[PDB]
Amino acid sequence: EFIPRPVKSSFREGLTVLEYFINTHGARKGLADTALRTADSGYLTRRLV
Amino acid sequence: WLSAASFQETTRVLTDAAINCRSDKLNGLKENVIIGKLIPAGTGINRYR
Amino acid sequence: DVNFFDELRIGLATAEDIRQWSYGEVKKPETINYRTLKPEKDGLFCEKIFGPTRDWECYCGKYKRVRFKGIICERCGVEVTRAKVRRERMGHIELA
Amino acid sequence: KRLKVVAAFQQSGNSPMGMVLDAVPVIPPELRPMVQLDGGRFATSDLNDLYRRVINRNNRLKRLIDLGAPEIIVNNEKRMLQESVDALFDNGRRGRPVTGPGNRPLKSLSDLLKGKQGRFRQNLLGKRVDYSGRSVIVVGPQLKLHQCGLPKLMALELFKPFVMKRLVDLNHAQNIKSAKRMVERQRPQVWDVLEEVIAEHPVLLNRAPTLHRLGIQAFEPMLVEGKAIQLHPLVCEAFNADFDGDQMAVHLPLSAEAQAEARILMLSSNNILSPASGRPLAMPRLDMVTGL
Amino acid sequence: VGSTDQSGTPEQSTPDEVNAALDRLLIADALAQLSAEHRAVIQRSYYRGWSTAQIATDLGIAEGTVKSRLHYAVRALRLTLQELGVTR
Amino acid sequence: SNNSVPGAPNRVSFAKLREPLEVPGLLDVQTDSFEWLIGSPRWRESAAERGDVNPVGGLEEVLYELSPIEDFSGSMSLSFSDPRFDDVKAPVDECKDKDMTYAAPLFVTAEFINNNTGEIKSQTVFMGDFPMMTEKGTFIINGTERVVVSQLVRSPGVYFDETIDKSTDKTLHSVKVIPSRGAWLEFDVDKRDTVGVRIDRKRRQPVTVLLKALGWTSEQIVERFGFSEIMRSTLEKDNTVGTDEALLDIYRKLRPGEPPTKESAQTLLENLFFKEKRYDLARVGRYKVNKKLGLHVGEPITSSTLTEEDVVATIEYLVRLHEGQTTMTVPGGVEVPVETDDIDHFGNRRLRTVGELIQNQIRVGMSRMERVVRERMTTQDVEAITPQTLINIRPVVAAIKEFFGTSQLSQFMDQNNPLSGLTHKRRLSALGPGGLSRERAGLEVRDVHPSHYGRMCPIETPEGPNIGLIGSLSVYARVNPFGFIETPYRKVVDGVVSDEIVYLTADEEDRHVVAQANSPIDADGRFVEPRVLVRRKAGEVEYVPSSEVDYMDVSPRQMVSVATAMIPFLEHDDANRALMGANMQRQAVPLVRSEAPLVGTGMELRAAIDAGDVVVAEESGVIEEVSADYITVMHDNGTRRTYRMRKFARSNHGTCANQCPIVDAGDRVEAGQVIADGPCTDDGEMALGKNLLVAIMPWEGHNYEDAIILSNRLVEEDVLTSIHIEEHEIDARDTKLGAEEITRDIPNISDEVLADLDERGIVRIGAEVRDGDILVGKVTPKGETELTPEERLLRAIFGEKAREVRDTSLKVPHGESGKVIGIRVFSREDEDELPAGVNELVRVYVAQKRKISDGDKLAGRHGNKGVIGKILPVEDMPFLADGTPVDIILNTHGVPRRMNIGQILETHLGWCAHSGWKVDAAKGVPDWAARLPDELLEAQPNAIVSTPVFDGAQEAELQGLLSCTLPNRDGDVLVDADGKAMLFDGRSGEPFPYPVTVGYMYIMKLHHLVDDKIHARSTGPYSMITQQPLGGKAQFGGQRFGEMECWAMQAYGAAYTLQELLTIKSDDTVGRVKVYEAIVKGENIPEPGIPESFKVLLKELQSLCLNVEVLSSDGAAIELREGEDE
RNA sequence: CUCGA
DNA sequence: GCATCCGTGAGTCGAGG
DNA sequence: CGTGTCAGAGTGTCACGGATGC
Ligand SMILES: [Mg+2]
Ligand SMILES: [Zn+2]
Repeated sequence: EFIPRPVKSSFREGLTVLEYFINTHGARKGLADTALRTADSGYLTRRLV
Repeated sequence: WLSAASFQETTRVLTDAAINCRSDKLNGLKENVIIGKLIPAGTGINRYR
Repeated sequence: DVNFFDELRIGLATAEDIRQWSYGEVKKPETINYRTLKPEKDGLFCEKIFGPTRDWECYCGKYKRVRFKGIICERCGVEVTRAKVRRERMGHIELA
Repeated sequence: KRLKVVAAFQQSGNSPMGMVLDAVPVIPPELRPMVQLDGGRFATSDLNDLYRRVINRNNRLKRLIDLGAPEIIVNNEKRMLQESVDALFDNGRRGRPVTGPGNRPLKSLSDLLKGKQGRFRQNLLGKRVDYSGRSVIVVGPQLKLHQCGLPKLMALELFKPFVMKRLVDLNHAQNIKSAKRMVERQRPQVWDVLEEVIAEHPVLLNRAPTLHRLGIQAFEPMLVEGKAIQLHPLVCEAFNADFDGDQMAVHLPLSAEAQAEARILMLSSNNILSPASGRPLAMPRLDMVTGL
Repeated sequence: VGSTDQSGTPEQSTPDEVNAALDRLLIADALAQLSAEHRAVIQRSYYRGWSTAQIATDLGIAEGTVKSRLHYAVRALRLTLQELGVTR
Repeated sequence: SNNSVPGAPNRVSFAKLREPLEVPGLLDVQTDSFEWLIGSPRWRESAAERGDVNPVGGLEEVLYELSPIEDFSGSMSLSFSDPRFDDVKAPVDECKDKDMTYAAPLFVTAEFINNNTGEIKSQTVFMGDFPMMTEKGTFIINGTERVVVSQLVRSPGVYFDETIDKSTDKTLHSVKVIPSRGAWLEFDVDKRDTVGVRIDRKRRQPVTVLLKALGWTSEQIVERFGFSEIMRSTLEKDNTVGTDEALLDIYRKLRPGEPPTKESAQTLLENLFFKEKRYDLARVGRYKVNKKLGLHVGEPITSSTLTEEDVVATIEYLVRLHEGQTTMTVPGGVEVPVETDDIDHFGNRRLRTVGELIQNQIRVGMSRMERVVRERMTTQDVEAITPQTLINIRPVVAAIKEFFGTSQLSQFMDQNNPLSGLTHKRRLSALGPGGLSRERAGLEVRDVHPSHYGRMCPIETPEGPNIGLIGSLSVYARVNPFGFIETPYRKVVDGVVSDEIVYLTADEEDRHVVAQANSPIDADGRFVEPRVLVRRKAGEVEYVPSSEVDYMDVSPRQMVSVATAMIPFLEHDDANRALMGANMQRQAVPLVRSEAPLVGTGMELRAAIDAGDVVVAEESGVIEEVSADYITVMHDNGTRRTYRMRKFARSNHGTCANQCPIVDAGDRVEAGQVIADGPCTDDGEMALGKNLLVAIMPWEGHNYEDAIILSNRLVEEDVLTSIHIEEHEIDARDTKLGAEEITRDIPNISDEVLADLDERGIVRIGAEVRDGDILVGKVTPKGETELTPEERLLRAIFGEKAREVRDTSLKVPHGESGKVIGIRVFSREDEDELPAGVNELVRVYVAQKRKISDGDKLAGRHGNKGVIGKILPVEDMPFLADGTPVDIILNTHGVPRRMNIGQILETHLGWCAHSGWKVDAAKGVPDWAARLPDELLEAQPNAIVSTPVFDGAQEAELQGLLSCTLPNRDGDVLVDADGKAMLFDGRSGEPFPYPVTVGYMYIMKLHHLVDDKIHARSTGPYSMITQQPLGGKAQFGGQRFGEMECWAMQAYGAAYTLQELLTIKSDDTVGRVKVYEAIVKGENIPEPGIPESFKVLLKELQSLCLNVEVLSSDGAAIELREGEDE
């Protein structure tokens, strides 16, 4: 779920310490599941083959 | 049984294969790849071969 | 060895088929000798059973030349062919 | 479901007694090889430790039968012989597996056939091939859509037997034996000869993962200096290939049929449209669309 | 100490037969340029590994006859190989 | 100024916030953990001021726990005390050269206590050569620097979980009691409203079966658990009742097959959970229980054991949580909340460092020796026993050897550049023994937790399969003797900032609220706003009154790692590319010469000094003599210390570690000052790359999606040239038919190939060697019975007798070339200890000078990576108004997608640093430069600046600097106020139609060069078993046409290509040879045969009692070059 | 084990 | 007659240990 | 060779289906 507080700054302006920290939570789990989502994808592909 | 043993559940397919004493007619893409025959598709079918 | 053969048959291997395949029983549990690198007789690498370590070279050392092609050595029981047989000659253990 | 098992034994003419073994076959030694190590000691396949444990317990049972040992020792020994053959065929199937040194489970015979590391997927559905190489890919705008730039040092080794052939034809080398030494030493004659060899001889380019069939496309090689592969900027969409350190593999078709399949079926110019949707892929994509 | 299935142990390799295939091709070329007597004597001493007297018994010739044929047929091949630049 | 503490170059920082606390020792994690283990005086003195009373080192702690050893009677006793070390056996570099281990002999004082003799013999007993940690924080095992990585593990304690059932959709609860060692114990409430307990993963018994076995009556159980109906249903559904009944029920499920005696189960149920022999909660494990349950929370920590009271309080804690309760006090215990634990929170997740990881291995090794002692006591006589006779140190030293030799924590040190090495020592790894399996790590262990603030970096982590599982310790973070990570904070009393700094653990931080570092603060200390951005427990961010702020952050960059803190304008880059930016800085290659970046962060200085690859002056003095070989310092007192330079040494990863003196003859140098710097260092700062003149524009497609165009100036002037060193090795053994000998005489080789060899058969120093050149001439005797028929004929037709040896010489691998720089020879004849069976050993060091090539991977600090697409001549490059061509052309399209504007902001500030600036002082200070320090109002060309992370330059000041950039020597300002400049197309001459952003960007050469990554193979070695080509470049193997790739062939219908790949080009034993002949003959390609790999498959199915046969069209079985005998 | 796409 | 538990599966390629 | 106290392993995946079992 989304955090009840948004990152108001833009990357041109410059995020604060806390603004940057809360952003990384979604960025890391974004890369993390991208390895798992490709695994179930490549598995579904070889089943279809 | 050769196309199946190379997909999933290798032992479960090989056990039921020797019990029923199944014989595999080597006419299929996955089979001919293993034994080294031309695959029965594309330039491998008897029409173009 | 042409590449057109129709069927590939699989079935249960009779305990009598296992002996039909085997070129001898693996009696001793030893592997080789850890000085001479020569495999022990009736072991898991026995040359009398599976085949010669080197081509045309027997275990006892009597037959080391190619002219004696196909001779079953009397003193060590090893045949004298190429070491290519050591990839295809089956053994067997006779269970009590 | 019982009939499925029972009916099969009846018709086939093979007895169900085969499920109980009186003798176990031993796989030839070269498939369970024992290699020596540079430290003096040895290292053997796990199948040798499994076959050895069956032999050890089977020979101890032979002693108990001769000695008339109590039925409690013979029965408890026979049980261990069953677990040994169970470990040799499929260690870990029943109960806790036979651990080797370091609590590592030993690989049984049936482990040689299962999964990504098994015989089927690792060594039968896919193989390592001769006449192949790999290097970093670098964009080359000057290349035509049917062309690719591969390094000179790559081509010399890739076409090594073909270069040796011409080195003896044009009499740059006396015999084919010395012709091989010329390519390994890179005598200046090979670079002029190598160009004649790769003439209109297509090559295959591939980038993992091979998602669709356009993940492998054929090109006409052009000898370029440097050590990077020069790829056409329009096939980047098909390969999903960016240029931030990617590598591609090269495969050289040898037979006449294989080159013909590369020239007609797999050529990049003959595969502009996506087979999934019919819409083009080799089209202006990044800088090209901004320029237009 | 070690198990091959266990990681950290190098797998065995066998070199390619390229050098052996090329020599076999050149040997087969120089063999055709030999008389039927000489070619049928070197192929019975080095390809079949027989003794000097064994070849004499098969070919129905004298003992020293096999010695003399081998002596020349070897030099005859050295002539054919050196004329093609085969490294000593 | 920035970092005015060691005497470093003056880098001018855009810092608006003062730094209250200076960066600690970045190597403390590896240093402090090992000093405690060996009880060094520095650790002891540190513990003395820490308030400790009688502190005990890690080695002493093992000996005191071990003491004393006694048999069942008590007539014999052995004890240990006073562990001490003698001097080190060999210096650091000598171990690297001779491939030995850096260690010091460990001495202890042992004595035998015999109650029956009234006399004791005490003496000094040598225990073993103990691996010592270098000053750089590394170990040397067999001549290779290794790093013991700190491990993140589940802290010992009692943990509660709120799981949701699958079938009944009711909220379940479970408990785990994880000891520091021994058996585990987990209670749970299933979906049937009943309570049970698994003991050592065995079968789950009803929870009252355990209570009855401990001596609790069935009545006293109802008195304690009567307030819940789920426990009344447990004692009723229970099967067996009786103290001597449920005690045997546990015995038969725990140790089956044994006779159950009332006193054989009374013995183990005490030894497995209440005797310190087979069970132990560490000083942190006991403490984590006494707070979670709320008992003994005031007693001094003396119980190193689980107690029966805890087991009841645990079951009491569980049952209340099941029915919605939120508060509980144990009978006679303080109040504590009832909730579930995160297990990802850094107060429940523990970090064990070098000392503990070694201590546990020592403890296990001592226990193996202890069993030898008790066995040796009851065998030998009770009057000729000395401490030397009872002690067999074989299992002790073999336990520390097995650890450093093989462990997920003992890792081959990352030695690409100094930063990579410093980061490796500060790594925190979840993987390894005692932690977790990679196959059991879900998507929740890997992501960022709010308790990681200021402790573990949220950015620095690999992007491969180890993402999240491996982190880097935050800058100011440290570890307490318990195992948790502390981070400093400034204590705010009543809205008043104080210079008092206190370190708080993870759970200590939640009991307060802390203000963000960039809080507006009065000069006295009072917050400017009543409501300030403040962090609260459970990761909540909100405004809060100024009278509520208890603490505040030390520095803005407190949350990032050292490598992360080196990215200028990091606050303008997204976390995705920021991760790659820090991870690729560790992949930089040390160049021939090194330049410090114009745009810095200030961290570059301390990162280089603390890494330990420079040469810092220990004591103040003057430089007596300086050479390329060594530097001598004459101290004030009169003593001389000489520092030797490491010149052209091969790193772990083949990079060139080369130190160079900085000072000159007769220079006054202060203590702790850099007198010489090594790889990737310039005047003491991390110089991971070079300052390149960059233009942001597409250029004829040569920089198409992330490709890079370089000016050939970087090649002509060795700007991106780097030295690389490879190690080659070969040995001469004893064979069955003789002995391998290293000799210049090699059969059938000209005097021309052997021309670069000396009389021994070794290549000579300085000789340039291409691939295939002989390095060491070794011949091995081959038997006569091993000869080909053609080879025996070929031997006869060349008349060369006495050539029973074949060529096994050491040749240069494919893709290698360089100058031979060093030779090391080891001979059994010359007292050199070789492995048994070896007579000579030779190592040849080859160094290549690698200029930047097409395809070499460059990258910046903002995750902007790319391979070199084209190296244009200097005239082709787009050049500025005064003819100076740019050095690198970065594509514009690859900028706004990645969200890494930091490279654009660095390019702007980079130019201002290159040119300099002068702000209009007349009519006051302008309104954009009011916040800037006075040192920034004027800058000289090629000035150095610091942009600290989350602080540093703001866009208001950066925009103003571009407006006042200094003119060139001709007096013309090349870049506009926008930051763009007018470029000229060097290929045509026409100026480019629009201005282009131009400046200076710090570019690094990453260790991903085409010189290593190019490979090709016609034929070569084949794997003996499968008869398929080998894998990898090093083994000269072929590429793997995988499973997915075969689907592509079939999708094309390319049948012959598919059959060709899997047969004649792969594992067809006869087809591959006949194809090679068919090519050299000019004939056609023959017909593919049967793969040998398929032959092996059949022979393997046969070994599993499967009768596989090949049938022809008629049906007759056909053999495959084999028969069958009986 | 560690890393590259 | 049904809840339990066992066994199955979980991207491809490459470099160094 | 003969053998006479006892000392004692790893533990953070999960979805899904169907044979297994009180
Ligand atoms: Mg890419
Ligand atoms: Zn013999």
